[PDB]
Amino acid sequence: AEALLYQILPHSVAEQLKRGETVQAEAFDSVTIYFSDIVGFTALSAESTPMQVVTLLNDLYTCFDAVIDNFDVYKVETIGDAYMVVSGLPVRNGRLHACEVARMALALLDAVRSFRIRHRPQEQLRLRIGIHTGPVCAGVVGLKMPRYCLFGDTVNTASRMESNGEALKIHLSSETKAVLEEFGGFELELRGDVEMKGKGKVRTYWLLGER
Amino acid sequence: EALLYQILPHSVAEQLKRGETVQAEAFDSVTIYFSDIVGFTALSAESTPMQVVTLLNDLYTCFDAVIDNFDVYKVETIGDAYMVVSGLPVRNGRLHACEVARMALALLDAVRSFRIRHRPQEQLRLRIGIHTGPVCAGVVGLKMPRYCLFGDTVNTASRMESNGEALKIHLSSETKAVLEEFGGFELELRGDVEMKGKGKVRTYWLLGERG
Ligand SMILES: Nc1nc2c(ncn2[C@@H]2O[C@H](COP(=O)(O)CP(=O)(O)OP(=O)(O)O)[C@@H](O)[C@H]2O)c(=O)[nH]1
Ligand SMILES: Nc1nc2c(ncn2[C@@H]2O[C@H](COP(=O)(O)CP(=O)(O)OP(=O)(O)O)[C@@H](O)[C@H]2O)c(=O)[nH]1
Ligand SMILES: [Mg+2]
Ligand SMILES: [Mg+2]
Repeated sequence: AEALLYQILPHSVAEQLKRGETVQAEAFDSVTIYFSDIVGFTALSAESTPMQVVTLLNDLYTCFDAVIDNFDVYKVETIGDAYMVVSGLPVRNGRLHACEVARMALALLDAVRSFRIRHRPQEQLRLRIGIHTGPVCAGVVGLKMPRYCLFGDTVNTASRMESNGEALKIHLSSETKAVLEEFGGFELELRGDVEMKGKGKVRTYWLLGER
Repeated sequence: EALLYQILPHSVAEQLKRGETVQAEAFDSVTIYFSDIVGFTALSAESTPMQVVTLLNDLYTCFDAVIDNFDVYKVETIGDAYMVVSGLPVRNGRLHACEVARMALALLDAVRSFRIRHRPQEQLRLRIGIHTGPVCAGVVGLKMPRYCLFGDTVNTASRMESNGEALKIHLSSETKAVLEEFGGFELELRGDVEMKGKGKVRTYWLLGERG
């Protein structure tokens, strides 16, 4: 009964609500947001019967949920093909959110390379990944069906970083690059250009891998 | 028991509960409605987390009671965005446009008396766009099934809202024809706007129905 009402909230919040306690809206000084989008999906889904695209979405969801569940991240929403995954949000963990998300991005890049579309087998699916780090305020909205929600400008900065990114590449801002470099062991390359979405003096980086 | 399939439409939920299986379908005509709050990023950026969480709860409670009066289906709700379609699960002729237009007018009426708890002397500004066209639908997801839509009319229904105006209902030229063959709706031409997809195209405003 209650186990099917708290199927969207994180496990910590689900246990908090189950035992009767109240969950307050909170502010977090640093969380890491990851935004992913499949490029060229409205053209591949424009030349398929209604069953092929449904099956492709089912297969992609089942493939991604088996990799997202390997880490400490929490998947906020999944509409269409876009994915939004946040780390550090429900229970704080210091500065490990950047490392967990940057490892999950490489894992998801490796998982896509073996994904097979069953109505065009000799073809690979392209992906776009953008990561950002910043403070957000989060809380539970809804009463008929509860849902964890986030507010802050870092969400839209992460979405914009994903939008400006390239296919099959991981696009980091300069706020998360500092954290990753301080942790050490990652490979980051300066993009060599400054984006023109909301500013003109912002430097962005490509993530290439980890040692 | 009731909350087993609370996300899916009543028809699809009953079909799954009975025991049968559902198939992806192609719909010849479906009407989509997209709305959002203009200026919400600058209003949640000067309020404490409890204020904005309670505001979101109030807004959801206000809108979900106006929606239930009409024959429509609420697809998704993220942040302040709202997506509502009609004609989708059970075809009902050309009645989707009329129901969606009536719902849009009722939602515009109901947001004039909405009260923000932490600023009583201010009202929220809505932005609404409506489109009609062929879309496909299917139930995707395992262990968490959900209805979803594929097509290009979703993109244009969203673009109509993105190019719209606050406290005004924007219509394409595809739904104006349906509403003028219905008769009884006051439509005023906006002009040859420059849509982000094609370019020079005629769109309209909706001002009210004469009863
Ligand atoms: N639930 C929603 N689905 C949408 C929306 N806009 C588009 N779509 C649908 O989801 C899919 C994504 O389309 P996008 O708007 O992201 C356009 P496209 O995929 O060409 O962009 P890129 O993949 O970034 O090149 C596509 O099938 C659309 O029909 C929206 O606002 N909400
Ligand atoms: N949970 C989510 N919240 C989002 C998402 N995208 C945006 N947002 C939140 O909603 C806020 C609204 O930003 P939008 O991009 O919708 C722009 P706004 O609504 O302020 O309208 P204009 O400024 O008139 O374009 C945004 O800054 C975030 O706090 C998303 O994918 N998921
Ligand atoms: Mg896409
Ligand atoms: Mg908004």
